Amino acid sequence: ADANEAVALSARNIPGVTVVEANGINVLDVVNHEKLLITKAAVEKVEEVLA
Amino acid sequence: MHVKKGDKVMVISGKDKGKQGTILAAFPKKDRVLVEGVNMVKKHSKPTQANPQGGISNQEAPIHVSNVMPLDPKTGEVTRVGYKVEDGKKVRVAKKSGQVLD
Amino acid sequence: FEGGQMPLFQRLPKRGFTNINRKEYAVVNLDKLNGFAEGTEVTPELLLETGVISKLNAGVKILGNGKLEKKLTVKANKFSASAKEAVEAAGGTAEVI
RNA sequence: CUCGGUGAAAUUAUAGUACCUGUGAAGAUGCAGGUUACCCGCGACAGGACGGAAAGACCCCGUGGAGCUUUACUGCAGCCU
RNA sequence: AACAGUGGUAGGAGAGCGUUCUAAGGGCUGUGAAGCCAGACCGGAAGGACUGGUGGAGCGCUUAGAAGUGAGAAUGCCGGUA
RNA sequence: GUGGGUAGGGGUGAAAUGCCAAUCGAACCUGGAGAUAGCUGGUUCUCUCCGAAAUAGCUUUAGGGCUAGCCUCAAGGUAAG
RNA sequence: GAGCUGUAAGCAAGCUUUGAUCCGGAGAUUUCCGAAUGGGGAAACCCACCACUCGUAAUGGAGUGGUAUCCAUAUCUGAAUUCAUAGGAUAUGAGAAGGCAGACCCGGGGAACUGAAACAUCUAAGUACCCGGAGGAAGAGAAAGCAAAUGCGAUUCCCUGAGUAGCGGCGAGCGAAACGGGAUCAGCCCAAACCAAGAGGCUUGCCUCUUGGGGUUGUAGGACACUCUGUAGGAGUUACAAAGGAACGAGGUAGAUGAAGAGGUCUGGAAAGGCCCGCCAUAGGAGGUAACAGCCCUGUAGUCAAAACUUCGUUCUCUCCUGAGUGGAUCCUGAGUACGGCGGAACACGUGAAAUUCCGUCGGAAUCCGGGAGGACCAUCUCCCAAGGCUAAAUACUCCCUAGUGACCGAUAGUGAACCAGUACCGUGAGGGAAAGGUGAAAAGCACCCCGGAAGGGGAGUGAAAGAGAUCCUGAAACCGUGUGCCUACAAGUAGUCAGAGCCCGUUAACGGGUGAUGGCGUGCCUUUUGUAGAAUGAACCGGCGAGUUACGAUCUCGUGCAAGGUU
Ligand SMILES: [K+]
Ligand SMILES: [K+]
Ligand SMILES: [K+]
Ligand SMILES: [K+]
Ligand SMILES: [K+]
Ligand SMILES: [K+]
Ligand SMILES: [K+]
Ligand SMILES: [K+]
Ligand SMILES: [K+]
Ligand SMILES: [K+]
Ligand SMILES: [K+]
Ligand SMILES: [K+]
Ligand SMILES: [K+]
Ligand SMILES: [K+]
Ligand SMILES: [K+]
Ligand SMILES: [K+]
Ligand SMILES: [K+]
Ligand SMILES: [K+]
Ligand SMILES: [Mg+2]
Ligand SMILES: [Mg+2]
Ligand SMILES: [Mg+2]
Ligand SMILES: [Mg+2]
Ligand SMILES: [Mg+2]
Ligand SMILES: [Mg+2]
Ligand SMILES: [Mg+2]
Ligand SMILES: [Mg+2]
Ligand SMILES: [Mg+2]
Ligand SMILES: [Mg+2]
Ligand SMILES: [Mg+2]
Ligand SMILES: [Mg+2]
Ligand SMILES: [Mg+2]
Ligand SMILES: [Mg+2]
Ligand SMILES: [Mg+2]
Ligand SMILES: [Mg+2]
Ligand SMILES: [Mg+2]
Ligand SMILES: [Mg+2]
Ligand SMILES: [Mg+2]
Ligand SMILES: [Mg+2]
Ligand SMILES: [Mg+2]
Ligand SMILES: [Mg+2]
Ligand SMILES: [Mg+2]
Ligand SMILES: [Mg+2]
Ligand SMILES: [Mg+2]
Ligand SMILES: [Mg+2]
Ligand SMILES: [Mg+2]
Ligand SMILES: [Mg+2]
Ligand SMILES: [Mg+2]
Ligand SMILES: [Mg+2]
Ligand SMILES: [Mg+2]
Ligand SMILES: [Mg+2]
Ligand SMILES: [Mg+2]
Ligand SMILES: [Mg+2]
Ligand SMILES: [Mg+2]
Ligand SMILES: [Mg+2]
Ligand SMILES: [Mg+2]
Ligand SMILES: [Mg+2]
Ligand SMILES: [Mg+2]
Ligand SMILES: [Mg+2]
Repeated sequence: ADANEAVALSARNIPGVTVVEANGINVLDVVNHEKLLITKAAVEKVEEVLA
Repeated sequence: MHVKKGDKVMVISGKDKGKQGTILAAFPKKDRVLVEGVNMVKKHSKPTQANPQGGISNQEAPIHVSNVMPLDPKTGEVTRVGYKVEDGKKVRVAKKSGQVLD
Repeated sequence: FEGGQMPLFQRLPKRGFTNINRKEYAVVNLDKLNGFAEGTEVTPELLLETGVISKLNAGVKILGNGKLEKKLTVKANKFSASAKEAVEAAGGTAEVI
């Protein structure tokens, strides 16, 4: 939902695992990654903007 | 370099992989070392004044420094190199055990 | 260019002038006013906010194309004769502002 | 010119590259019909290859240029007032 | 299926081939990549494989994207050699 | 002979437009500059569908151009041709 | 922190844990030429004078420093000429000079080709170019503004307005601005009245000049008077006065530390590759390493580090400093100015209906009961207060330095230049201006033998490979050769094609391959043309390179989203 430092740092070095905020979601990142791991807070934040 | 003249090292790569030996000389500018008994070449020396007879001389040729690792003093196994400050002096230490290489 | 035949534009005369003080109004026909519910004071600010008109220009003129079946207090800069009739005919009040 | 030494060039679509009469962008080694001709050179000669050389100087065209002229046009310097 | 059509310059229209690079996916490759050489293979064309030799480290394929994307002529330019 | 002077819309000329670095009806170099070229040359893979024109009018126009004519593609009208 | 005395091998002689080489900060030295400056000169040379120093008995010789011009300031002399002044002399000056980054900026001067299908107004274009001046930016800037609202409030730049308004042989073309939306924001100091003090002309209580105070503007402000009020809180070296110091913090200019596999096994010259297993990861950036490495090395993430010089910020210090009201007696508020005529230029605006701005020339105001502007002009109204100055930021550009990036190049490309290139070479000169990358992982760079004067070669050895042996990866084509399966010395040839024996082969196995006696048919390719085998054009051959692109607008088709709305 917000900029999680620990998650962003922990995932940084794993190949093929990108971390974004809710506002930083984009078509290319969604389509390029197989799985989409969203938090409940982030889903609410996405639904705020898009819906 | 991570090794120096005088160090016993294991050759970890090349034809002489597995062979231990002392570094007879180091070449920091080329990142190469001369290890005793390792990478022998047959030089075809013509008759000079310095070498009067000539002939085919068997001599060590340098290998790349990244193909050798220093031995751990405890186990005798290869080790990566760390550094600690002891008595003011910096010393190389075996990362495997902990003990001082030099 | 017509290969040296006197070009069309140049054969024909210039006509008219441009008025420095020309007013163009944002026109609104009666069919657009049907969008609003009865009792709504249709001001230029409301028309612009709702997006019935995109820009104001000199002002809002109400014109008399289409039908009106809503009692509205239409407030506008200008009205056509038929528009002012049609607003008043269906219970409304055309007000020049 | 012959032998020994050394060794360029212009040119050149590929060529196993006859002659006659004809034909054809109207003057053909190369097309047609005939006539003649074993294969490869060397010394010579220039009739042809519309031979080579140089995107014809002539001529015309370009709303191309340049130099020159004058009572062409429009200007400017200088000079006079 | 039937019927009809399919010469073509300028030129309009359509469908494709191949080249380099990128993305994603999926592969190949020191048990030998690209390139090069050869062959009597395949496709309607552009073209594409397969096998062997040379070579000695890179390269296809699929889908999409982007172009310094294709040469036989320019008295073209540079090189080489007649 | 040596040392000097004159410089390009200029110099110099016992005058030929002669000469000014194998350049002269206006030197050479660099730049404006990829000047402009209605002119000539060239313009690179394939197959299929269709397929002209070399005419009229006007044009400082006549080997250029424009509009019309003739070709092509698409969408309509539909069945006028 | 263990090697080192560069390219660059090599012998030589040495240095270095008593810390070298090497890296960074600050110093020292720094020939001669060059602005070049003691004078001269054909740059890198020559010749001086004056001090002091070395040397000689002395001359000759040598060393160090000073000695250009202009300008500023001061002092001393002071011509014709009386006082003077000009001029001269001397001293003090981190005063100027010259260069460049082929960029950006502001000025002075300023083309033409070209476009207009000719051409002169016009365009190209105030471009190129030359010249002057800069600065890190410059220029502009605090309303004699924009405008026409119950307004705005310095300038600059971006979006938009708008290819509009307009200008225009009303041709070709040229082409705004304000409003609106943003970036950034900051305002000030004088001149004058007047006051005080001093100076020199006494013009003789007047005037002029120089310092300090005072003062700073528009439904006017200030002087001047009034009563207030401050003289140290506030401000500051980026304008608003101008120097300096300390401390603290964060950067820059060297560095330090830094996790995890030689895992096993398989090919192999070598393993970073395959297969089967681990592990680290705030580190799976990158480069290297004998083939492709997060775990081999140099590193990377993270965290640290500076004696010295340096940048920024902060705080203190330091330095500097009253700002409000009420009155209209007078006084002040930028003069050869504004403005006008004439001639030009600049304004998008070409003399036009031509405001506005600037230059030359001549004429020439008002001065608060005043002046300017609102696109001729007048009136009214509105807005403003010129003829003085300063001012950061947003903006432009990149010779450089540091870090990094690319559906950018990969040796005819990419810089002209991957290499000792602005070199070689060419030119009197300005100037023009190339070609030229690849042994190998490592020199292990072929001891030795043999032919040869050598070159070169054949062995041998090294290497994974020498047909990797020095313009040494690969190694196409033209072109040049050696060998020979088929054909060829009675033949008339765009060289093929179709028919076809004979002979020789044997494949991607196909109603195969090579050759071709003989028969039929048959005038290359391209360009340009009414028409070309053409006795029209172009190409010696082979290879490489070599031509509808991109940007911004317009329009149409197709596609997609939304739809009387769509879109920023
Ligand atoms: K002909
Ligand atoms: K002849
Ligand atoms: K191959
Ligand atoms: K050619
Ligand atoms: K000249
Ligand atoms: K002359
Ligand atoms: K010359
Ligand atoms: K049409
Ligand atoms: K002109
Ligand atoms: K023209
Ligand atoms: K290694
Ligand atoms: K004017
Ligand atoms: K004047
Ligand atoms: K105003
Ligand atoms: K070059
Ligand atoms: K042969
Ligand atoms: K035949
Ligand atoms: K000819
Ligand atoms: Mg490590
Ligand atoms: Mg001879
Ligand atoms: Mg014919
Ligand atoms: Mg005839
Ligand atoms: Mg004939
Ligand atoms: Mg015949
Ligand atoms: Mg001839
Ligand atoms: Mg000719
Ligand atoms: Mg057809
Ligand atoms: Mg047919
Ligand atoms: Mg087409
Ligand atoms: Mg490739
Ligand atoms: Mg193969
Ligand atoms: Mg190309
Ligand atoms: Mg001459
Ligand atoms: Mg030009
Ligand atoms: Mg037409
Ligand atoms: Mg013209
Ligand atoms: Mg400055
Ligand atoms: Mg400066
Ligand atoms: Mg400034
Ligand atoms: Mg200041
Ligand atoms: Mg480390
Ligand atoms: Mg292992
Ligand atoms: Mg290899
Ligand atoms: Mg004033
Ligand atoms: Mg007016
Ligand atoms: Mg190459
Ligand atoms: Mg090059
Ligand atoms: Mg020379
Ligand atoms: Mg080979
Ligand atoms: Mg290699
Ligand atoms: Mg080679
Ligand atoms: Mg015979
Ligand atoms: Mg016979
Ligand atoms: Mg003809
Ligand atoms: Mg001929
Ligand atoms: Mg011709
Ligand atoms: Mg020719
Ligand atoms: Mg060629």
